[PDB]
Amino acid sequence: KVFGRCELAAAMKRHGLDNYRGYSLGNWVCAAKFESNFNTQATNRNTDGSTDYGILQINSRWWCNDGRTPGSRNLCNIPCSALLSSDITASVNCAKKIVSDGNGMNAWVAWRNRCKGTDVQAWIRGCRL
Ligand SMILES: [Cl-]
Ligand SMILES: [Cl-]
Ligand SMILES: [Cl-]
Ligand SMILES: [Cl-]
Ligand SMILES: [Cl-]
Ligand SMILES: [Cl-]
Ligand SMILES: [Cl-]
Ligand code: NA
Repeated sequence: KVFGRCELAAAMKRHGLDNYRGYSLGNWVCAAKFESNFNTQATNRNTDGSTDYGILQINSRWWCNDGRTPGSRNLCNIPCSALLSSDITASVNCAKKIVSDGNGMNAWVAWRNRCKGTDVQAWIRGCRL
């Protein structure tokens, strides 16, 4: 599924991400924009052989099982395929674990490089929320 901007803002808010760990909804929308372009089926293979999955490009090294990332963990206790669903519940629940891990949203390199410190409220401007 390719979400619209305001459509994803609303889904993220419905699933409790707005101000989760102190990060406003615009931070989450921005991260999703640059990680996936709002596409649930986004995948990206890393040089280390791990894969990133879904709207927030969650990595198989720690967070999900894909059976092809040697030495990895599955801390969200999900198949990485669950992160590609039209239903963002698994992505959101797993994102709450990641952002709790100690480094906040710096876990998402694209958030650090493209969202952090910017006017992220622009990402939810105009949306009925
Ligand atoms: Cl957009
Ligand atoms: Cl915001
Ligand atoms: Cl594996
Ligand atoms: Cl594990
Ligand atoms: Cl699995
Ligand atoms: Cl959803
Ligand atoms: Cl933080
Ligand atoms: Na894994």
